[PDB]
Amino acid sequence: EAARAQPTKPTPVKPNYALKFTLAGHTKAVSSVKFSPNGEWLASSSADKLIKIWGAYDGKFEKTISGHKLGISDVAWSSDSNLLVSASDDKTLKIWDVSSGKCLKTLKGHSNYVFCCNFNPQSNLIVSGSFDESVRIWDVKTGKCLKTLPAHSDPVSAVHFNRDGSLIVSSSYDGLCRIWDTASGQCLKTLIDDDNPPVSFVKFSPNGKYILAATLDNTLKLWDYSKGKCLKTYTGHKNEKYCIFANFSVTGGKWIVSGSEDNLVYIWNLQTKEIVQKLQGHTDVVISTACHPTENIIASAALENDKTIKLWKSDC
Ligand SMILES: [Cl-]
Repeated sequence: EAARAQPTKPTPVKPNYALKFTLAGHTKAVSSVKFSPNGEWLASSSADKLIKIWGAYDGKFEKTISGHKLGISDVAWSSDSNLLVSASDDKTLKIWDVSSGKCLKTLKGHSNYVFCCNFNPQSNLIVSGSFDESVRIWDVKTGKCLKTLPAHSDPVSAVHFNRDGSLIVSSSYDGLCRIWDTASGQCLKTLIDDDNPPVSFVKFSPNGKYILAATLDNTLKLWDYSKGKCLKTYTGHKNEKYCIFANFSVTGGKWIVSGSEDNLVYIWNLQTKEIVQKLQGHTDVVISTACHPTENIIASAALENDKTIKLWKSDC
């Protein structure tokens, strides 16, 4: 209670994530969970055609958002935490007012399931990837498609803007990770290696220098996209069948976090590539993980035999 009255070789750090809450309510597989940028909320999407909003710190159910006619594969937040965008099998994205639950815009243009979506940092744009093999860039304000990029020759598994919105990275079962100029629509670089497995996920690092890429040979890799080379490889998990989300955990220790088809959340040391924790609790494939913006909190979500989201917290 008073600072003066309190008493004062490096050893590797490991996190100590422990289960705090299980969030149930979806009636089919959960597909994606994302924390709001302001840290207050978690949004989840599901095969049940619903989005649900939950308290990030207490896991308290807040609301259900509905309107899509078929199941939903992804959801993402605007930078101000006020909007969501969702990507559905109904071939549309919808933009939602989080406070009201209302659909503000339906984004029509894709000719097959919409698989992945994200706002840019400005949040004037949304990027989407589809089974129709295209990446589309949309105007948030008008709902109009601004550009259709003939990006891939198979479904687009992920799309992500870099920290200033100047680049988009896309991935596909076609084996490619492609980097696009947001303004011009031109492909600036294609990351390719000899092994060339299907690419199931991609995301820029927070500092924008690296790209984390998941491939369906049970591997995650960290690319330096400027240098066009692989810096790090993370293995030990199972990933041959699904587009599982992975993350840079930056609030405490510097980790890579992923789901896995063995029903665990995996956490690796980014530099050493050693697995530092495996989180056991889910009863089906962990399709999605997300890391809280400011606290050492992970959200995880699982497929049809589980249908729950779990919140885990660590001291580091
Ligand atoms: Cl380290």
